Amino acid sequence: ELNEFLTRELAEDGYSGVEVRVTPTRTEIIILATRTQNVLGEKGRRIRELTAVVQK
Amino acid sequence: MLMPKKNRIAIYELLFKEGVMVAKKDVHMPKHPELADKNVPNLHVMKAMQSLKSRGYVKEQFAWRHFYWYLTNEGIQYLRDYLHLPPEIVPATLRR
Amino acid sequence: HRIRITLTSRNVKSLEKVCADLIRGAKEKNLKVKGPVRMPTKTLRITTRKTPCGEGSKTWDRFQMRIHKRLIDLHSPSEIVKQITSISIEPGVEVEVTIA
Amino acid sequence: GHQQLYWSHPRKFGQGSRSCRVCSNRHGLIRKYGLNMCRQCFRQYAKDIGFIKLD
Amino acid sequence: KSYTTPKKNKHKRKKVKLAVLKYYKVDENGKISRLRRECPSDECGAGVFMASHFDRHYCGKCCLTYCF
RNA sequence: UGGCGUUCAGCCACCCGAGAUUGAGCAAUAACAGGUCUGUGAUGCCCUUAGAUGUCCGGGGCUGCACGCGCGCUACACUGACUGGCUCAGCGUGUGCCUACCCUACGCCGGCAGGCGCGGGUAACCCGUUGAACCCCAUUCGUGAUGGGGAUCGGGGAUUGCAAUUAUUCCCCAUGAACGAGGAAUUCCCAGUAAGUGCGGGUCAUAAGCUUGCGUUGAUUAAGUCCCUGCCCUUUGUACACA
RNA sequence: CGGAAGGGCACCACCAGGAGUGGAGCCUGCGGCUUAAUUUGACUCAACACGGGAAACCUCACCCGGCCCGGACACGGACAGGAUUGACAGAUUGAUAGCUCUUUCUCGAUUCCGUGGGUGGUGGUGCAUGGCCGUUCUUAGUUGGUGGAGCGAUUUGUCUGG
Ligand SMILES: [Zn+2]
Ligand SMILES: [Zn+2]
Repeated sequence: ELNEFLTRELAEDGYSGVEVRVTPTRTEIIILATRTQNVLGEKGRRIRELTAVVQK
Repeated sequence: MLMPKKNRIAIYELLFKEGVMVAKKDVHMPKHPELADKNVPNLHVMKAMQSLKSRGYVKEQFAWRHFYWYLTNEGIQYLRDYLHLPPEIVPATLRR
Repeated sequence: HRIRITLTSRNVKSLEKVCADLIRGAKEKNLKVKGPVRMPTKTLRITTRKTPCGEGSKTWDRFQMRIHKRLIDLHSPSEIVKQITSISIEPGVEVEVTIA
Repeated sequence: GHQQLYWSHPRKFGQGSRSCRVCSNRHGLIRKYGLNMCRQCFRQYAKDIGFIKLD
Repeated sequence: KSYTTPKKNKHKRKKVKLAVLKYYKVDENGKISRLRRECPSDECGAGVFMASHFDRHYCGKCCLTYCF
């Protein structure tokens, strides 16, 4: 589900995939994206929205 | 669909305190799964969101059986115009 | 003092590298350590259909799935063991620390 | 009202209780290991779960 | 679409202009006269007035019937 | 190592050696007017659009029956029918996400069905060290549509879900037919193979005559070919032509 | 494509044998019969204990009788002096679904009435299709670069023999 939602959502902003290394108390996910400028929007606003999506 | 006024104001306050909001698509479900403190149905929240989605104030993202909303700049003005709030304060998604 | 660290993994060589690194780190930090107790693996066979409609010849899938289990027995205080487990983690091997 | 006839038939058993979480169809449901997923989407996203056809 | 059997009617609420004026009865002095019975329930007290029927009294939302 | 073969590619017999062929997956080019809108919030077009081809409740139907076939199960017995004694497996499975739904161990109540509280397990621990079926040994029967067969039918007793009759399912008694080794025609396979005979998983409020794996015992024939039914190339007249 | 033949392949071919169907009974499915409905689909290899579709109420795609809007949004009328919505006795109905009737209290701008438009649909079209599956076929066949033949489709390479 975490792959499919970001594949459906980030498809217009140059999405390739995600990489995850599990650590205690820190879920460190790396969106390996082509266009790094398009995925942030405005100082990482869409990233802070996606953190709230994962949190909710 | 008829909606309670205080619950409508609570839903718009929950939308203003964080513009992004999730929902689970389920017909046979009495109350909302996330917002479980205030006893409100999920169908009223879905209709109140698609009423803004149809006239163009929110962006929709669709999962397998889940709905996701993304607040737009017109919704930024609409929420503060409905809640009569000063324009200086911003939601949490505008904060670093 | 009796510590039973269980290591669970799907991959074989990464789990072997992690447990060998833990054994070689225990030899450098000079503590009593047992060998790798190799518990048997588990298998999960799934047989499904290929065609969405019920026409043609009857197909049968063969989906396999494996999982392993290792354990390292230790006789050491927990302050030494936490310093070992904090270093060199990977998302392949899952660690379960039990002190009894 | 209609809400009395809405919650009248119980949904405490079988396919009335559980269904697919992708297509919402009452066909090809696996109750084993808590999947509740149809076989077509299972064959589609079978590699992303971890299953693979080796033998 | 048009069926053979005619449809069953819905209870359209007949609007009454100045229906609140029939509640109180005014006097020449500064007082009031309440004809309808006050509801003694906990959900609604002196605010909601019960219906003035011929044989028993009944309140709106709490569904509480008082017969003589 | 010994024989056949241009003595090349290679092939066969033999000694020694756990084996002188374990099985499966991936599977080139090209195509079907093959299926799937009844898996899909994959989708084009038309229709419906409120008295709705949308949504919800109580039933019925999906099972139904002069007839013909498809996939399966068990008998037609003496190699067998009944009662005890004796002796073995590996796949598995299992304490919850809304959600109630899990494996059962042990002492009792009762002919069975079923019921009462009770301890262990997030699993090489608990069920479990899986006393499974066939098997072998010791009693009863003897050619009788038979003690084989339970097709057919009646009465009572229990569990499951809110709710079972046209029988959800289980238990006890009674009823004892067709069937005397099978016509034309036809399906599968060639060593732990067919076959006899069981046990787990899925379907599961109730759930195996379905399907797949896991076990035990264990044969006859064969080391050749296109005569028969198909598929694949060839030489060539070309009544075979977005073929 | 051969009614002309050869070669090697397969127990969805034979040979020598082994086990089954059809012989008896039963569970189940299809076509017809048929009903208010018996939901629809597929016909030699390549459908018929199938769609994982083993259906007492969901499953239902079908009918019998009754209710809900779950008709977004925009434009003009209604309207807070209440636009709208829920109702117990009791009649009808299947339910104590006010769905209706005898009668009025109640929630309050969410709603109601017409015009445009939108979505909803296991409703139809696989002779429009994506994706996926079966067949040839798990057969040993197939494709490029440089040369030799011409005016070119064509064929040598891509194979006379084992
Ligand atoms: Zn699917
Ligand atoms: Zn009152």
